[PDB]
Amino acid sequence: IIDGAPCARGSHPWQVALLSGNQLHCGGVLVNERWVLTAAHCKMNEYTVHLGSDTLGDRRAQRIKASKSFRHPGYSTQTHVNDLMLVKLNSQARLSSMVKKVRLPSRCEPPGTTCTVSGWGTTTSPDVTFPSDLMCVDVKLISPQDCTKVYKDLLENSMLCAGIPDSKKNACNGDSGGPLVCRGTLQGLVSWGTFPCGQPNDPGVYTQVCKFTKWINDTMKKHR
Ligand SMILES: COc1ccc(Cl)cc1C[C@@H]1CN/C(=N\N(C)C)CN(CC(=O)Nc2cccc(C(=O)O)c2)C1=O
Ligand SMILES: [Cl-]
Repeated sequence: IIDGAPCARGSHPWQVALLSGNQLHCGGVLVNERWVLTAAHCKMNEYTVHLGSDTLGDRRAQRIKASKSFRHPGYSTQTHVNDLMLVKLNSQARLSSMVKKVRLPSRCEPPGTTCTVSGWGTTTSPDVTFPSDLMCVDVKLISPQDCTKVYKDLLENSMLCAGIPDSKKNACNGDSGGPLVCRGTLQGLVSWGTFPCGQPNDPGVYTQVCKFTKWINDTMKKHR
């Protein structure tokens, strides 16, 4: 997260990180006691999942292994269309004050909407700086018509764009797969943008979650 600030404590209880060892690989969100949603480009053979603390490495955090994960079948490695994946926890998260399910959307929030994206990703770019503390930053949804001016053929109608005009405020390496939430609901998963991070007027791009709820529900149901 570039040009952001520490998340207020205990207010991102649905945020997780996917770790490789004790090293951050991706962000993600808790859908339920069994499942984490995150980006497809985070796929690994095995994951260690951190839940229930704004601070990485916290004594109080839960660490659960996840040995199985399920990418959206329409995911493209070449173009990153359909960049989402469900991650099955090897055991059920203990829900608590610091561990809640995210509110999945029932609606696509429109352009102009104010959102918060959260993550333990680099706070600088290209020179990297990693925070223990979960960082948050507010951006507005940006219309396909506006975002296509910048990115053209790269965009799908299931990708959602967000930023602030003339603003470095954005996500970055480590934030991948993590929550963009707007008006209480999960509206995006951090997918891609430009390098280095935080170039003014290059919006961050997100998997638009409101277009994949059927898949998310069917897949959890199918893999009960
Ligand atoms: C330049 O990066 C941007 C730009 C805009 C957004 Cl919204 C988000 C990012 C973060 C990227 C997103 N996408 C990426 N690949 N795409 C093309 C599928 C790369 N990525 C994964 C990544 O770099 N993870 C990572 C994890 C841990 C350590 C490091 C490291 O560089 O040290 C990197 C993103 O997170
Ligand atoms: Cl898969």
